[PDB]
Amino acid sequence: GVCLLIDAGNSRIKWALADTGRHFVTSGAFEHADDTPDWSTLPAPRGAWISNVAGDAAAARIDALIDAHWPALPRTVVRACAAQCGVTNGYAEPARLGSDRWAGLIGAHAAFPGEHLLIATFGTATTLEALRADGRFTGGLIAPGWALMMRSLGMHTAQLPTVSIDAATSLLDELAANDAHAPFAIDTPHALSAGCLQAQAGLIERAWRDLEKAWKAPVRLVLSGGAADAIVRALTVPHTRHDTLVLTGLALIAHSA
Amino acid sequence: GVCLLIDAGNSRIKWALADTGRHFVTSGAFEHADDTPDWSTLPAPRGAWISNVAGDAAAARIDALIDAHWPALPRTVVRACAAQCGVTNGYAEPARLGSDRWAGLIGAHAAFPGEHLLIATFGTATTLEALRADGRFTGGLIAPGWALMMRSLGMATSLLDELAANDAHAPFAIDTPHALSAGCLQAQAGLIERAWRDLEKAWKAPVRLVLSGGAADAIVRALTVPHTRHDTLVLTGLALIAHS
Ligand SMILES: [Cl-]
Repeated sequence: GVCLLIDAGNSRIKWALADTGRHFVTSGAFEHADDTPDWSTLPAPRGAWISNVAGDAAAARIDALIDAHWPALPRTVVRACAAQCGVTNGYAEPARLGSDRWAGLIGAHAAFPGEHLLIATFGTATTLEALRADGRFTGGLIAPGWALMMRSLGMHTAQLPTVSIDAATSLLDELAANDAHAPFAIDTPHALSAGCLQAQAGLIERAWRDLEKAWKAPVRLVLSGGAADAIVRALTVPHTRHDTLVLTGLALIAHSA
Repeated sequence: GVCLLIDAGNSRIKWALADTGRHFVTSGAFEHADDTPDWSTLPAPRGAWISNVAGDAAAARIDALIDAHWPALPRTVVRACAAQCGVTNGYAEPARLGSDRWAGLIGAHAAFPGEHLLIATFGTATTLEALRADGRFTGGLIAPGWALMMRSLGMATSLLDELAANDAHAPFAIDTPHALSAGCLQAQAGLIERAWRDLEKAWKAPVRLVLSGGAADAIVRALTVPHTRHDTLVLTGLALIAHS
């Protein structure tokens, strides 16, 4: 019955064991450089389905973990394609879309049936994808995430005061503690943090409003990936968080005909 | 009568000779090295007023050019302060505000009397400054500019030109390079629009969006907020300081 689902990204592997397209028996997560998951306890899976955007070392690690537990287990390295699980890929070259993004589109299509979606994923980059209710993925936008913008300004811009990666964390925590209002600032470090917050929220809000106007129907803004607490609090438009779009999509792929 | 005004920024040095109020007899620019302005022709100035955010080598170059033409000319290095020329500095530490930003706020206040302003400058960073109708500079927002955002994502001139030709309210892209370019552009436009609406809400009154210097056609085109361009706020501000 059960399928092992692996969602490997920059530093973290998230995983689930699924007995259907939508149901997880259990799940967890671990850092790929250091950790080993507790899989000694799991029922043996029929196969594994893997989304890996973390590179070849992570691929070798995933294989090592799989084969240490279930030698020679069948596995499928998931990739974007032209059409799958109700989604049609609008990319000019479908296979150039990231596997995590493809699995996530499939999960969203299933999780929110009958709905036009704008999917915002918060990672190193902030990614926005437009998904029609009929399953057409019509395209994307990518912008730097808040920390990446803050690195540009605080560490890579000579003419601005130094704001370290760790100092940016402080400013982000303070934004959240202030419910992410981000007023015009009266000191330069706060001008950086508030301007970067305003860019993130402004991006998402603009894209959502324009998509409703373009498609002439309601659009659900779906938040995926990192918590992005300050960004989420700043938004003035309605939104729905879903934390397992990629794993859900992998379950669907695994249990498809 | 006439005052020499110097606006030394990161990219080059701009200058003007101003006689009456904000009017310029002439103006020009020069690179930080090797260029010499043709100041042999100018009428002798009473003094020079200098905004320099470019550092000490630029300061030395400026002094060298001044003293080569008008030895020992009186000069004043402009710095942000608590209040000057109708503007009040809302920075917690007024002197931490850049002198260029200060002069520009003063020039803006004079150019648009009685108006609330959002002043946007498109440089390596995108800088937004809020200036209330009573002259209070109430703060700033800074984000990376388009090119810097692109660089951070691993990336461009062709892409930027291509964006001007496209519908900025139907921006979703079908390949990764265009998704990056459009995403960065949407972030710039979204930033400006959100900040503007926030000021109109905070102040319960109309706000003029002023573009200080140039902006990519694509960014300007993407905006749904009307704007006014003004290319000489700093030098205009320096003229007002000089005469005060
Ligand atoms: Cl685990």
